[PDB]
Amino acid sequence: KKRKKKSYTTPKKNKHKRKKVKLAVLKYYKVDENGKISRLRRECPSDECGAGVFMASHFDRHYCGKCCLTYCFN
RNA sequence: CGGGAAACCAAAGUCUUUGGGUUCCGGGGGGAGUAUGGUUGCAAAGCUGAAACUUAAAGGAAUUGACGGAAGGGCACCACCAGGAGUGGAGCCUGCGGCUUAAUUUGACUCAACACGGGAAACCUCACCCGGCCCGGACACGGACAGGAUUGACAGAUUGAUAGCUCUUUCUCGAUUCCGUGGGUGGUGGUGCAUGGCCGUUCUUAGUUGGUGGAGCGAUUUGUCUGGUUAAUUCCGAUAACGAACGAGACUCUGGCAUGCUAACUAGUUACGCGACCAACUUCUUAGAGGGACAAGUGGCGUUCAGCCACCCGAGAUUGAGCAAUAACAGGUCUGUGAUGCCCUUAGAUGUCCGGGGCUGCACGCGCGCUACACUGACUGGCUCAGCGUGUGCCUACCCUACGCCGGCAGGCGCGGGUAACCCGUUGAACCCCAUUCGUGAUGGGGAUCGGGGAUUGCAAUUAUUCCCCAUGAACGAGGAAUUCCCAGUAAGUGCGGGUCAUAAGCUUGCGUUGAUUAAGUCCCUGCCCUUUGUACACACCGCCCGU
Repeated sequence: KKRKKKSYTTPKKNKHKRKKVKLAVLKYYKVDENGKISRLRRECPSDECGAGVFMASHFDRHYCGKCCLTYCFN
């Protein structure tokens, strides 16, 4: 009988903290400075979500989790 | 009388009611009858004879127990036996220590540990484990609000892993929470040397205890015993004991027996019955108010008592088990239980998630296990065979099973029955037998691996699940030292069913089937009990104790 001796890797770990900025700079912008503005996200043609569901942007396969939708030309 | 602590003593009496005369002599135990001085002796040694120091007892009598390589009498296959049978070595892997790093992993140190925790380890139960994350505070004090992170992406990877952990997106319940110390909603966290309750054992034997009365100053003893008898502290009897109380017996369950009884459309049936001249008042099975066996009859042994032996008769003539006395043990269990008293670690909570190394090695460190020697062992498939039992929703998603795809049958799919004496099933890949056979024993006779036919369908099985055939030839016919169990439906062979479970068994708990050589004795070994005796033991012989 010995101990588990789980020490050889990762003696201490730091909590991950996402630096989610409180200001609307990276997520959205207007680039117009007017009452009417242009939206920087493609319209979602699916009816399985709400009328204000706006998709985020990655390198590909825009990840939202609810749909896992990917733009494909079939 | 009397006296003594008593053992005992007519003296060890005439003693606190103390004085007949007189001599020697002791003052806790050791040091020590030692040192020294004197004295005697040829010598060995004799006589007289300290102290320093050391110690809380040493010692006497007796009482109970324990022990005895002490006696007497009994008893037990956890004992033995010119007795044996089967053994641990010849056919189905597990438990824990010896025993390389992720491998020898908690509790249990002879009987009273070691398929034991009903503990059959991938994993939820793995703490030896190559690796982590979602993390805890009714409060004592600290860091301060529309952000101070939650299991939650294949393709550049991870250390196996469709786990965002990649030094990665600034997707996503959204005020949920987090760090430093513990009480806490607790921890299968410690301590079973704090406990309860359950067990196990001393201890399977017959043992044990008041009341009142006797004995003793008393601890204590008698009762509870010289004998005979019994399996028995069972009885007869004896008797300073008499009356009692437990334990033993009785008792309960279970087997074994009815030209008897109570009755069954699930076993069982009678001449105005057919499908055949060419609505039995219940008995085999099932189960009930009863019966039956009492050493009852006879013979012989026994202060002619208790009882013992034998024999008819009888289904059966010490007949399976269960339950089981206070004191006991620092026996096991805190890991069965918001059954339960607090000294006290860590974030790598002994929580989850078909996820994941071992232990399924072979110079064995041990223990429980898996196995029959010949016309008896097994095939012709040529006659009606057994059980004991189990079987489908609070939880819950998991039950037992009756035809065909067809190679040759469980069976990958359709199919009905059974909450059960209704179905499985008069228990669906089974006797031990036999026109495949041994002529005197390595052949046909019982299998060393290990390969194919469709695999029950369990991710994995190999780091435990899953059939018989080609006859490929293994010391191929009573076994180191040490030994374990056992006396009639014992043993042993053999299969089957329950528990565990997913029909998971080499384990255990039960059940039938074939069927039994030896013994109706003993105290030799190991122990136990009813006495007497000894003890310088009482932590009780694993004791105590002596020696430079």
